Amino acid sequence: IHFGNLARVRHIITYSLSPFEQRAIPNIFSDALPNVWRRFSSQVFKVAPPFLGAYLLYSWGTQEFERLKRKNPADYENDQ
Amino acid sequence: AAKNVVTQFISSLSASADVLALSKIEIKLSDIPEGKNVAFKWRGKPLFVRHRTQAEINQEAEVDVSKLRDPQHDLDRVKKPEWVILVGVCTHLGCVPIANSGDFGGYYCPCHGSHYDASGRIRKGPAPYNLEVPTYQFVGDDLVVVG
Amino acid sequence: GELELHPPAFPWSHGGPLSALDHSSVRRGFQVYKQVCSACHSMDYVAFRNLIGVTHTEAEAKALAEEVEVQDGPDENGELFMRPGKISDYFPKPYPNPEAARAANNGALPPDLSYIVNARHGGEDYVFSLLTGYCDPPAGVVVREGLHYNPYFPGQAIGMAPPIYNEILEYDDGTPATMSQIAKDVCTFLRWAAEPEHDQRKRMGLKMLLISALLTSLLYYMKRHKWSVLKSRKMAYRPPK
Amino acid sequence: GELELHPPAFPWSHGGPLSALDHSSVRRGFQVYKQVCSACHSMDYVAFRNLIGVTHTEAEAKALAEEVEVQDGPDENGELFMRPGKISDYFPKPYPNPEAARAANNGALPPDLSYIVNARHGGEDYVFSLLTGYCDPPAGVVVREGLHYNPYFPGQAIGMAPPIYNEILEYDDGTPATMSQIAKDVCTFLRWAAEPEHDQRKRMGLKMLLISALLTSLLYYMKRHKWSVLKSRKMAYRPPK
Amino acid sequence: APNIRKSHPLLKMINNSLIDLPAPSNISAWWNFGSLLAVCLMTQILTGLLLAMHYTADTSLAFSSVAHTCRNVQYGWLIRNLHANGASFFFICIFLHIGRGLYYGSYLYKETWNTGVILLLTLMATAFVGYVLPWGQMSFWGATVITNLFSAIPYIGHTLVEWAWGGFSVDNPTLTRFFALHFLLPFAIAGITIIHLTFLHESGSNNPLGISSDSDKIPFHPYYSFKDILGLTLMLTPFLTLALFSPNLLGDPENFTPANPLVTPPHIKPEWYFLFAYAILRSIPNKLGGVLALAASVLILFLIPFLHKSKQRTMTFRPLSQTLFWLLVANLLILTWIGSQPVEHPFIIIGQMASLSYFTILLILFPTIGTLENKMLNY
Amino acid sequence: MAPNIRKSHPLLKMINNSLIDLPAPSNISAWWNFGSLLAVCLMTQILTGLLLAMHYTADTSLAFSSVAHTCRNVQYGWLIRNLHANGASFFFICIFLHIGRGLYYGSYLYKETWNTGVILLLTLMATAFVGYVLPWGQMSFWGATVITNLFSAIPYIGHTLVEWAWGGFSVDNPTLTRFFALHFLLPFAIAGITIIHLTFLHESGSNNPLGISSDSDKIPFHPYYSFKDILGLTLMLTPFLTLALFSPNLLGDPENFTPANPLVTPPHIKPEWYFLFAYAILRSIPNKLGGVLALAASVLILFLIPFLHKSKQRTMTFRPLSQTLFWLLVANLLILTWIGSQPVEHPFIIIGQMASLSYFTILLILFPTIGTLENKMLNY
Ligand code: HEC
Ligand code: HEC
Ligand code: HEM
Ligand code: HEM
Ligand code: HEM
Ligand code: HEM
Ligand SMILES: CO/C=C(/C(=O)OC)c1ccccc1Oc1cc(Oc2ccccc2C#N)ncn1
Ligand SMILES: CO/C=C(/C(=O)OC)c1ccccc1Oc1cc(Oc2ccccc2C#N)ncn1
Ligand SMILES: CCCCCCCCO[C@@H]1O[C@H](CO)[C@@H](O)[C@H](O)[C@H]1O
Ligand SMILES: CCCCCCCCO[C@@H]1O[C@H](CO)[C@@H](O)[C@H](O)[C@H]1O
Ligand code: FES
Repeated sequence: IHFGNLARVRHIITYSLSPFEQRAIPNIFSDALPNVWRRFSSQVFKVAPPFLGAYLLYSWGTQEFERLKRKNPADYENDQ
Repeated sequence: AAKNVVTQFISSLSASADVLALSKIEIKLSDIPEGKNVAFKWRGKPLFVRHRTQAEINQEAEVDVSKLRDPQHDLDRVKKPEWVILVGVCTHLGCVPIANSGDFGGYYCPCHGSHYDASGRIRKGPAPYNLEVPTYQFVGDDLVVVG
Repeated sequence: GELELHPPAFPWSHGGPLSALDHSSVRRGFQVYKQVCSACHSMDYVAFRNLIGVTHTEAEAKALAEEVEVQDGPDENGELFMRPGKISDYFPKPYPNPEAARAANNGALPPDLSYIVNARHGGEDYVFSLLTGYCDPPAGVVVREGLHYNPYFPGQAIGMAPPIYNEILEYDDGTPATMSQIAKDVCTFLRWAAEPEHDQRKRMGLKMLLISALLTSLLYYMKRHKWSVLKSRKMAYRPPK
Repeated sequence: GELELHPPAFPWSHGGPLSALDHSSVRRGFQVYKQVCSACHSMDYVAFRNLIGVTHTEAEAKALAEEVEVQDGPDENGELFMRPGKISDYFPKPYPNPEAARAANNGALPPDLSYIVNARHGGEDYVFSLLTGYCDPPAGVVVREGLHYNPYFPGQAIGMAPPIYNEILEYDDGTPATMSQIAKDVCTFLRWAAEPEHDQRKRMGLKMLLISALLTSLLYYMKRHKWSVLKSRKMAYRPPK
Repeated sequence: APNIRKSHPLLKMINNSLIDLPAPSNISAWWNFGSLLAVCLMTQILTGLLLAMHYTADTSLAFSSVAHTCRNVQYGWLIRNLHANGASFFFICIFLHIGRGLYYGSYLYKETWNTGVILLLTLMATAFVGYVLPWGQMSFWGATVITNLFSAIPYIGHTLVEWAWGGFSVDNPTLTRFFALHFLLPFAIAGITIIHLTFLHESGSNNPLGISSDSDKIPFHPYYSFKDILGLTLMLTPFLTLALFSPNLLGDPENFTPANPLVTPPHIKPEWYFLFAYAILRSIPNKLGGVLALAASVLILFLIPFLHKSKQRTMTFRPLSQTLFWLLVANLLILTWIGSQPVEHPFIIIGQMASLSYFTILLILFPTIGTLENKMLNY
Repeated sequence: MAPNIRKSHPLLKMINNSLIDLPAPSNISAWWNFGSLLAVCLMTQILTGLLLAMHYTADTSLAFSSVAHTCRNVQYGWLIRNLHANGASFFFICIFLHIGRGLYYGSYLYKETWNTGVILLLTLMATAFVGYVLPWGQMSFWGATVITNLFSAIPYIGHTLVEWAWGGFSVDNPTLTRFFALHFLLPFAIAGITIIHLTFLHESGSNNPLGISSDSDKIPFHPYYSFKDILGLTLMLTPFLTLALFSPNLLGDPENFTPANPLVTPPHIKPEWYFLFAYAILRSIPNKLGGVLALAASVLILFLIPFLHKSKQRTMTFRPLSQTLFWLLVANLLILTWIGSQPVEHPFIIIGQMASLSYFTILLILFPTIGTLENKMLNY
């Protein structure tokens, strides 16, 4: 028994419609997408940064590794 | 009662008799003449036992202890100069060396070069360390018990 | 020292997620193996019966297996003995054990080809590049006796002499046996030997995607239909204020 | 074909629940096997190292194993080869496979003796009675060629010719090798080959019983001590009445 | 809450089932078998895992892997002994558990009773597939005899059987799946056992007088924790005495011989605990009828709750039912005996009599005598 | 007894109070879909596992081929093998997202649910570890060899514990057979402990994304979450199958298509993606003993999270500083994962030590510090 012992609530009214009287995915352009954009916007500069930073470190380290595999001509300039 | 039952069950998981039976091998030094390296099978991996001549043991002293990746003079490896016992596995990537051949008259790992001297020390090649020297000892002037 | 050349990506006809193997190419590839590679390379996991309905007829398969003598036994006196092959036999090993294999290839060991295209990075692109990539060592490099230079092999010195050359065999289906044609076919064959399920697996992927597309949309609607009640729900705070 | 004779129960020195094996008898029984039975009978599950500390010295064991040539291999060229035995080797098989075994015994198959005393009802009493029970067929009974009459063997016609007779060998410990003495010893040996744990198992039985006796008494008292409260409890019905 | 033995979401469970759990003050020794069965289960799983770590499920290595375990593994022989003999201790305990419930009308606790029947069926399947693993002669032939019975089911006959075998006969693909099943089932047993006890706790235990014990209940601990521990060592003694002084007393010597598909043993018979069913099997000459009779020999247990006519729960105060009860028990010893005998006269007829009386007593006499006794009490 | 049999019955009552009439927060997001996926994931591994077990042979001489036989002869053996092997990754992806969610929403404040969760993770790792050895390929054997040898570095009881575990002197047949036994067993322990996990969880009910009490707005699990979770199942199941069917070996090491060979060390002994991050931390500390501890700690660190919570709010929803620190950590783990797959050389060695060092700093020092700091910025 967990329903009926949860919280002491007073003076709140709620109105709801049967699922058959309404649409499943309403106002995709006027409400949905705008919000999706809103949500993306509000988070991008919190998530993206460290991932971008990770990428850079990855690129540097990968290139720096391949670069150390190449030969430096300055080791054979007097090997006549 | 508990202590015993637990002990018996615990020990059922340690090495079984057939396994212990291959724990250590005893080799007869008499079968190995000088100037000739012999390899036996110990723990599924090759086991080297070479009879070093008073001649080879000399080439050994003439080794810059501080010019080798795994700095160790014969002193630290063998026990009886005329006897070198190694684990026949390259320290690089697990291959098995070829005795007598190589730039340092010892062993040559045909996998990536790795040249080992008469003492089995990495000279020229990719291998980091020198062929491992497993536990052992001698028993009578003709028997050695590796393992 | 740590330098290595990576093979390119060839456009195999079986590379597309929905594209099967060209069984014509696989059939040829089998010939190459049978007449060339099978001389040193074992293929322990494939049996003649496996060819039936893939590259050969049941009659062709039965014929191919009979060309081989397999060791059966023991008999009445506990003796081993020979017999002609059945389609239940697996392709014949060229050597008894690896020791003998190496013994006959300069201490080198030609690996079993059953899973080779998966046991190597690059897969068929690697095997193809390797087979057609033999050439002379660049300046400063010396290949020890018994080894051949192949830039695609790690360390560049391989224990396998170039196995294939133009017209080294004739495709009984009338295809111009150029060296690259051969490698292309044998690689395709090897892809098949590593994974016979290949075509079925892809056919299954097609059904999985369609049903996946269908079922996901349907369940999205149902989830939405039910939640609609809470999504559009409205509330108000009406204290006796 | 119907009716069977059941062996009697001999008083083996290892029959008592607390009585171990006579290791002296086991050591002799080993000789019998080694010099007589091992000619046709395999004993796959026992190794020379098993004798050490049971019937033989480590030196004796090592010697016994070296009398045998075992097939090792492959070598560098993938060849099989012989070598002297180590104590880690198991008793040698007389034949490569059962077909060869039968081939050499008139299509009869001498079974491995490792678990024989447990693979037969009667155990050592059976094997002993069988070995010493050969005799001539009764009236009306004809044994087919190659078979020998033994009342103790089911069907009475066994494919094993009487294996032991007086002085068929000499016990190097100076024991009178009479036929029954031999059978007695070899049977004792076979009991051991079937279960080397025998003595330890019995020694454990002794400890189990003592601890069992002790622990059960103790726990009985404790159970009683606690229940005493309910056992002696008294009650009464006192209504207002 | 004051003490943490009640508040905690876990201890609370351990407390309401093994410590503060209300138990009848008068339950006898026949109530000691549930706990022994539980302990028996923990021990089989334990010794089973220890053996599994050295076993190899392959026709070519099964027999010898078991031998290797006994001969080389430290105390491998002990573990093998304990596991093998533990199977019997398990069944002894389970038959006494079942008996107790039949004699005291515990089956009126329908769900506890039905889950119990399921535990027994699962335990059998487990022991059956476990027996095949060593891959000896009785291992293979037992498997062969029994699994072939089902090809007698019309239509889905050969299908279901060949599916089970993974081929055309009991072979390697059977062994490997039987090992997986043998490893798996004990865990199902452990799980269902939890359900068994869960239903049981709904009512609490029944007692020997069959009347409400609410007037006199005592906490499981220390009364029954001690009584059960004592009952553990009392049984454990005969167990170990057998596994240590007579290791092969109950086993078939035929199993010390590697399975051989070309050599039928002379007497293919099960372990003691299956003999009674094997007897009923052979009682009905007709492949299909025998299989059904076999199945029914155990499934019959699901009907007991419906054949209770007495106005009293137990048979404590029902003398007529009591003798009928012991007749039944004797009936079962006879079937057990018949099962171990060849299929010949006089065993054949005796077998059909005992099989026939077995079902008569449970289906006809018990409910009838029960009604009769109700009249003799003027009810 | 009671009106409807869904409440009275001693069993349905359980099914009802946990999957039907169970009170759920009305606002839980998709991050709450991973528990059920984990449960389904587990049922599926056990299922495909048993189907593969029925054709497997645990012996060094037959393991590799028994698996090949299964793929090549058993009807759909290849499919089952794929699903099982790839299911292991689906399992870990799901578990890392499950753990993440809890870290970001302070679910760990449910101490017992959290601790049983860490145990589930450890058991899942041991399972996957021993399961990986069964095919007995090159990485199977060498991974087993590398990792188990680490412990011979424990003082005094080192070599002992290791040789005991191996059942001999090296990873050999007696190791394989006991690993099969363990691999068959552990998943059941996982199923069991999972029941405990949910039992503790039900004591409090679910936490939600705003981290405030949802008693004022609860909805029945069914149909809301039974549907949301089923949908969540197919959404994930698509990428899963797309991988297992269109790119079967994308995540596997080619080295494992070669039978184990004790005399041929592979050039790059590295784990499965889901262990890489730990492998990186392992190699960051040059010193056998320190590395092993560092490895152990990389996961055991999870037992400390409940004690390092300083914020006055439960989640990081309204904690911008903690949010970036959280994504730094996630990025930190991708870097370690990447380092774990690279050879031990410059620049990877130094980068490795930096990421390993920042990993522990962020969890032990920064998180609790920034948390306090944020409490001050709310004037608390
Ligand atoms: C004379 C025997 C011989 C013939 C014929 C031959 N190979 Fe080989 N192959 C070898 C040997 C020897 C090696 C070992 C190379 C090494 O490891 O140095 C090898 C190795 C290979 C390898 C690559 C090994 C690696 O580690 O990458 C592949 C793949 C291969 N062969 C393919 C083929 C194919 C395809 C054919 C037939 C077109 C073929 N071989 C014919 C001897 C042969
Ligand atoms: C010439 C080989 C030979 C010798 C030597 C021999 N046996 Fe046998 N033994 C056989 C044969 C053949 C059989 C098979 C009999 C049959 O199945 O008809 C056999 C069978 C047996 C059996 C019983 C088989 C059964 O089914 O009951 C035992 C036990 C046995 N031998 C014991 C011994 C012992 C002990 C010795 C040494 C004292 C010995 N044998 C020596 C050939 C031999
Ligand atoms: C693995 C097997 C089983 C386990 C572990 C098990 C366990 C238990 C336990 C611990 C109890 C409580 C103590 C007791 O009364 O003995 C119990 C009770 C009971 N069990 Fe079992 N049981 C098993 C099989 C069965 C079977 C086969 C039946 C009957 C077909 C059965 C019928 C009952 C019933 C009806 C009770 C009620 C006891 C009473 O009258 O108070 N059980 N069982
Ligand atoms: C309900 C518990 C169990 C029962 C009734 C049971 C019964 C049996 C039986 C009847 C045998 C054959 C005994 C013989 O050798 O004569 C057997 C063998 C075996 N059991 Fe179990 N078993 C149980 C649990 C387990 C479990 C959980 C495992 C381990 C996962 C297991 C592993 C084995 C193994 C490896 C064998 C083969 C080796 C041997 O024959 O000794 N068993 N079991
Ligand atoms: C086999 C692995 C596991 C299973 C099957 C599992 C399952 C579940 C399920 C079904 C829930 C409820 C649904 C949900 O909130 O996602 C849950 C919740 C939770 N689990 Fe797990 N879990 C597992 C591992 C873990 C791990 C590794 C942790 C963390 C170390 C953990 C921590 C939690 C916590 C704290 C909750 C509370 C969620 C909330 O904030 O409401 N679980 N888990
Ligand atoms: C928690 C669930 C499980 C996980 C995480 C898991 C993980 C794994 C992994 C990582 C592998 C190696 C995959 C590969 O071949 O590359 C494996 C193999 C295997 N698993 Fe599991 N497994 C699980 C449960 C089970 C269970 C319950 C069984 C059956 C009793 C089982 C039986 C096997 C078998 C037979 C193999 C070897 C064949 C093969 O390599 O595909 N697994 N498992
Ligand atoms: C694989 O054979 C296992 C046997 C065994 O006894 O295991 C413990 C066995 C050995 C020889 C002959 C038959 C064997 O199996 C069986 C199996 C068996 O199973 C049942 C028991 C009760 C009710 C129904 C069945 C069935 N089917 N009833 C009798 N014998
Ligand atoms: C048997 O080797 C199994 C491997 C595997 O990845 O299985 C999924 C493996 C393969 C190659 C190299 C190492 C391997 O094993 C492992 C095991 C491992 O275990 C841990 C993970 C987290 C924390 C502590 C440990 C430990 N020990 N961490 C990293 N790699
Ligand atoms: C998300 C649910 C995905 C379910 C996808 C089911 C598709 C499986 O379809 C399979 O296709 C194969 C190739 O034709 C056939 O051989 C199999 O018998 C068939 O079951
Ligand atoms: C009911 C409880 C019975 C417990 C019995 C414990 C006896 C086990 O005693 C055993 O005896 C063997 C032979 O001396 C030793 O080799 C074992 O190490 C020892 O544990
Ligand atoms: S393995 Fe010896 S040189 Fe590489």
